[PDB]
Amino acid sequence: SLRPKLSEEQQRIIAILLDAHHKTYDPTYSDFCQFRPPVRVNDGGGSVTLELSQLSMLPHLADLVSYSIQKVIGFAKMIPGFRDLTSEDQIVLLKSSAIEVIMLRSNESFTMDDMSWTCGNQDYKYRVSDVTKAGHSLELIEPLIKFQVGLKKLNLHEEEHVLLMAICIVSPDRPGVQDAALIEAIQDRLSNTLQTYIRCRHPPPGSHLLYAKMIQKLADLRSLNEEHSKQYRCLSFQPECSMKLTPLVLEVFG
Ligand SMILES: C=C1/C(=C\C=C2/CCC[C@]3(C)[C@@H]([C@H](C)c4ccc(C(C)(C)O)o4)CC[C@@H]23)C[C@@H](O)C[C@@H]1O
Repeated sequence: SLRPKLSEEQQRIIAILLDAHHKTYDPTYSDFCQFRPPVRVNDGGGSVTLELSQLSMLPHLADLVSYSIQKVIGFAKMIPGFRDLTSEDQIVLLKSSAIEVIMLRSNESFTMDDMSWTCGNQDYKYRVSDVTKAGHSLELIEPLIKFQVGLKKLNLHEEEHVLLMAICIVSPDRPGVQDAALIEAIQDRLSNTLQTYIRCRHPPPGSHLLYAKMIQKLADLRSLNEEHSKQYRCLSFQPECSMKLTPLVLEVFG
């Protein structure tokens, strides 16, 4: 069972992606006080009527997601080969993957301590009850939490985490892509880097079938993407919803 060494180029790709992530993911969440403030209405009963009437957490979470899409755009532009694509394909890939990369990158704030995304004091701790206060339902939230725990338990090296985000973005099977072959060539270069990295740098037993497990998470993300889109559609029917979102969020999901 051969373990070819990482090529000079593969090492450079990993370094570039690590740098890109470090430049676009602030692990202190220090910008979050700039978003519209979180508001949490009394909704212990999980009333859909109340949740939609108030959408109390939506301005804050929409601002968080919008900010994150901006960061993902920056990250993607640093992926080796991404700028070889036409502008048209670049935008198709970004719009189609945005929610998935947000779900992946959020794993860094997710904690199994209490099953929350913890981004600071209580104000910026996001629980399932906060997501329902933004107008989403359990059909999305429950599998989202299951996804976060499963990803956590893979214990990815940061190298593997950034590669997975890059592979997710540069996917040739997204609707509307023009040069699928070029996209696939870029993705293959990243996939080969990841497979090679795992085999020579990830110790047992966590390395066992790890590449296959990571590829399965990409398939899981497709499912969550589809469910999020259905739910965003519903959310959009609420009068005055657009003011609680942002122009970038409206474009990406509308
Ligand atoms: C973003 C990041 C973070 C959390 C992501 C969360 C927690 C709150 C609920 C969110 C935002 C989920 C929620 C279902 C969601 C995603 C997009 C939307 C809207 C409200 C736009 O429909 O709602 C998806 C990702 C979830 C915090 C930090 O890790 C940065 C990361 O980019």
